[PDB]
Amino acid sequence: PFIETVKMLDARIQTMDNQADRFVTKEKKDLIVDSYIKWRISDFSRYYLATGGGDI
Amino acid sequence: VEMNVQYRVTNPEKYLYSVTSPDDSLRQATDSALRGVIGKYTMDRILTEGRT
Repeated sequence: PFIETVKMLDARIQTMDNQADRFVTKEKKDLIVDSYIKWRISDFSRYYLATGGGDI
Repeated sequence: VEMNVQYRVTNPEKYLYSVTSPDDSLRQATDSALRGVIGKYTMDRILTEGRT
């Protein structure tokens, strides 16, 4: 009764990227890189309290 | 040369009832560590391979 809070721990969002990051070759040459990361929640139990809060 | 650090607390009671004023100790030892690393290497090498 008293208070209803269940924040749904979504299992849908898999979109994360790095806007612009720098790296280095062996040949002492600069080369900017960009990539995107895709990831799915797998086992929920450890995942929660593996972060304490579901805040992405 | 300049850098930046990211830090995280695990055991709160050591964060409280130990050396006081945390950011003071953190920053004011990081400077010494940065001197320790930067010292031994030559000017050109610091110019070129600063990131690895």
